[PDB]
Amino acid sequence: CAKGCELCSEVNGCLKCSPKLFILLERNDIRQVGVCLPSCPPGYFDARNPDMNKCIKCKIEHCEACFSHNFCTKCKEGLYLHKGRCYP
Ligand SMILES: [Ho]
Ligand SMILES: [Ho]
Repeated sequence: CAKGCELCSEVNGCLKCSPKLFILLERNDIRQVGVCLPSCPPGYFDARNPDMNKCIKCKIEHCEACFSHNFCTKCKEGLYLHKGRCYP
């Protein structure tokens, strides 16, 4: 498929990277394209699993982790997590 890509599509590029790499999915002109990166861009949480690592957009203030796009699942110490956002 490509460097570090274990599963790819002729249309959507990489869909599953090697376990050591992070998949970044970004939509281009009504199409989705996947890239395998050694780490995630700014504002993305580096979600890690035994079989798969993924960059999840996590532009939530005071947030430490997002399981799904822009929805916080763990706030910084001292903050209260409520419906994907963190509160003083
Ligand atoms: Ho803020
Ligand atoms: Ho933390």
